[PDB]
Amino acid sequence: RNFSVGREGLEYVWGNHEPVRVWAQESAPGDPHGWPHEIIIHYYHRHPVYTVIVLCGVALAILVGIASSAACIAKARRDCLTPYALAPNATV
Amino acid sequence: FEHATTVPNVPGIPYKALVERAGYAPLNLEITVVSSELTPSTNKEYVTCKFHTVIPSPQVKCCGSLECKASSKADYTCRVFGGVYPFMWGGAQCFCDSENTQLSEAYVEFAPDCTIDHAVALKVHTAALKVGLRIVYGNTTAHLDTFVNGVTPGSSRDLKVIAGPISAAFSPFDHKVVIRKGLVYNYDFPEYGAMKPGAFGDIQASSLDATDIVARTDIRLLKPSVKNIHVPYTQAVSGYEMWKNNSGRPLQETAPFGCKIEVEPLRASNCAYGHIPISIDIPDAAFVRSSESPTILEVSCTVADCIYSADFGGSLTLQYKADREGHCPVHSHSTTAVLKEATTHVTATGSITLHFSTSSPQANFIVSLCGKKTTCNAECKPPADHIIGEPHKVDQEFQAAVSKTSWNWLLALFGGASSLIAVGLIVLVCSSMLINTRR
Amino acid sequence: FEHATTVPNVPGIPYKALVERAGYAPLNLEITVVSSELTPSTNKEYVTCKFHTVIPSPQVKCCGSLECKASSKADYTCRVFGGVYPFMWGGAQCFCDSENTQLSEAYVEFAPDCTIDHAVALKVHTAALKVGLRIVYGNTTAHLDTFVNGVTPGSSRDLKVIAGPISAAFSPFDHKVVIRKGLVYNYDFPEYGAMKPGAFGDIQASSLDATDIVARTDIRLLKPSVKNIHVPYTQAVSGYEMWKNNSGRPLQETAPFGCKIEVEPLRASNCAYGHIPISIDIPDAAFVRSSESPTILEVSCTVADCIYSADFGGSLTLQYKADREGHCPVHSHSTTAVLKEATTHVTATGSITLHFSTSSPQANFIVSLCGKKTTCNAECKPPADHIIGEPHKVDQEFQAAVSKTSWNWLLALFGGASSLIAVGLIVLVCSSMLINTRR
Repeated sequence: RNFSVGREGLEYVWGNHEPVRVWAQESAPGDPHGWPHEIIIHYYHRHPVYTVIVLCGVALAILVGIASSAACIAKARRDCLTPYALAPNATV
Repeated sequence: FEHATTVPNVPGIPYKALVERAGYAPLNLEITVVSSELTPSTNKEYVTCKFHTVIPSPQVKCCGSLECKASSKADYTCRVFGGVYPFMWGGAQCFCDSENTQLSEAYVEFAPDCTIDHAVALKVHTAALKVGLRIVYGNTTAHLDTFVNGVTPGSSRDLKVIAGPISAAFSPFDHKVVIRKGLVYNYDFPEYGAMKPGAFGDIQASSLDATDIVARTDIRLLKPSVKNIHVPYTQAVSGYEMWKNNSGRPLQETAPFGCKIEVEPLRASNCAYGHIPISIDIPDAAFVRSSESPTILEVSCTVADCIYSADFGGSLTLQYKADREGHCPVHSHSTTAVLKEATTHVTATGSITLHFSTSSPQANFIVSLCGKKTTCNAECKPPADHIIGEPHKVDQEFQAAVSKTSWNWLLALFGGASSLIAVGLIVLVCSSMLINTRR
Repeated sequence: FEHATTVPNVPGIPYKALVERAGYAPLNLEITVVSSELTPSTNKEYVTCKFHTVIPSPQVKCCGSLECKASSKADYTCRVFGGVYPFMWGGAQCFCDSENTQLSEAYVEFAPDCTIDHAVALKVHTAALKVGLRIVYGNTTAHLDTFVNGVTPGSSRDLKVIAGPISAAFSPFDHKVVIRKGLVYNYDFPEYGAMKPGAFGDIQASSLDATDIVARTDIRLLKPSVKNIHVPYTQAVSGYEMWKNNSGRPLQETAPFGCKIEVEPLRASNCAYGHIPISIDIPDAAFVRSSESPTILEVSCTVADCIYSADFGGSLTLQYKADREGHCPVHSHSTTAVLKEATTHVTATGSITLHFSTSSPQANFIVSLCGKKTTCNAECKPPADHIIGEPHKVDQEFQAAVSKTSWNWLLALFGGASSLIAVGLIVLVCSSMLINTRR
């Protein structure tokens, strides 16, 4: 029989014995001090939903940062060049 | 000196604090719930059990009419039949064969075994917790039992303590609970004077011997239809017995937080729920001015090979410089970690070996040897022991569950993401200024 | 066949309804709540009374030490004092001139009169209203008792009366009450074990005969500061008696809705609050087929002079034409009026005079006789006497309390205003038409 148990611990009663109590460590694959992927896998096995939401939030923030910075810089360069793109023989 | 601190409501767990009453030498304070007895407002409604049906010796009027009558007996039911001409082993028991009437009578009472097998319906409006606290302070040790409400002063002749109210509104018992042979079940039992035939609470009374028993059983009597005198009757099966056969698991095996449920009186025990606001008046005779205690000029933490686990997987040697030899209290001020020991004899110079437990992946906890404080820092490893038979001694918080060496990585990622748009905004503002100022 | 109706929760008032058993001739039905028994759920918290201070005879070890050991007695507060050299009537009473230690003792128990003078604090919750019903319907009358939970059938004879839940949740008792000599007081008594010296709950125990007494009294023992042996001590004035001197008045003079509070068990009698849903299954043999009962071909209502008041200040008369003599039922389908009579031995042809009560000055209600319906319309005047010895037999609706004339005046004034805004719209249209018709 398989029973799940977390940091709160679990009590099982078998036969007429005294109840047996057990508690779970945050033991999981990876290492919270290893390589970044070892970090991510360790926290995922510790808290899947929180790890997924963190990694997706970071990835999304990174993508937004890239897209917005590229749009900002390329638009600024475009309108900065615009007077020279218009004006022939101007300072290139 | 009066002191107050919150304490995790867990039995047997050693919770430790240091009363930093600076006018005196610091004193160790370890507080442990030795036991708890969550005792709700139990009130009896009625007893119940497998009702013993009684079909008393019927009444007949060989040549006359009979009438039914009301009776105090529970579910007391009667029917009358004519032309019944009942027999007995000696033969016919009446001289008339036409108007001969038979009064059949039936009612119920508790079976004799109900003295033991009786179930009882308990209403419980709310539980007034009562925790037994063991306290040690300095060289002294003490025990006391305090109702956890934050009002009553528990006393141990020396110490006085006030605990409560529990932050959590927890109760294991539902508003309705029923006891049986020391077992208990939360159940939607019907109120007194309410009876459902063939369901729990078929027969009810204020006591197992009360004369004012009340019951509903759908007892109904068929017409006597045979030579032998008889009172043919039928009824719903006992609702108590039916409930027993489909009672589900008892609360003894269903209350959360590891609550152990007991009878006489109904009480919850060892419930590990919430925290207890506790305040304590440690007698001033227990302290000394700092000058009389040994003290250290310098201290340093050499944490190594620490394992974050429910047990004392962390350990360190604490190096120190001190004024005199003697006993000195030791405590981990930061809640993220708790030391095993609380005081050790100290020399004028050396290092103290210590053990501790923490949930954070690193030893970034503040530790003090009887005054001076340092912060440890080394990274702690998880053990391969996924499960152990010992409860955790510290909570886990997302404020520090992420390792600093990884938290720095997350911060570097958000740094990159934010700095990208920061540079973008700066460049846009710069170009906006250029268009107007270097035109 | 079953019937159901709501019933005003007012003691002694006979509510009346008409059951229209389809093809059966209607039957009168008066529902009368003989009494109500709102029983709160309760548990004893502790018994308390005037604590009787007991200072046991002092102990003396005239030349040695004496232990200040603990004891289980309530507020057991013994202390030891030296140099006592006490004199008894016979003279000096110690072995030594100087090193005479003396142990002084004090504790408290319930005074002997507490067996009567005690009070018990009780938490109370979820009070359930019990009620006594007397039901009269047709030629049959019955009396019943029922817990108005909306679940239990307090069936009796043949009436399958089921009642509740109460239209409004109410209890006069707050969750903390104290019972004394049959009096009761709402009071936030201190919790068990929370004894405060000099306030109610000074001494507490689970039973008055119990040795399990806990107390707080600020008892302090002074030095035997006199040559004659003594045990000088002081304490807070018995908090129980201090409370008695300033208890506030009991709930019998403070409970709302006129409910007369009573003890043994603590319960509220004759409460008058909200309404009671009632359902009644009646055996069809209690009715009669419409062809067996008389029925009226023609009927009309002429109201005599009437008074809107709590009593039967109204009187009406009805001419009738019927197929035969017999007891027809009579009732008011309108909620704002109730007839005193409920049955009339109708003749083949004639008239009846009936007494009625109404709260609306407009005696505008539909009377019924043998199921036929007749509208009544009269202007009742106010009574000459401001106050009477009887509760109002009917409630009032403000929409129904507007008189036919006052209602006409109101609707005529608002009609005027509305006609002026209608004229507004008319002219705002025609002003557009003046242009658009001749553009």
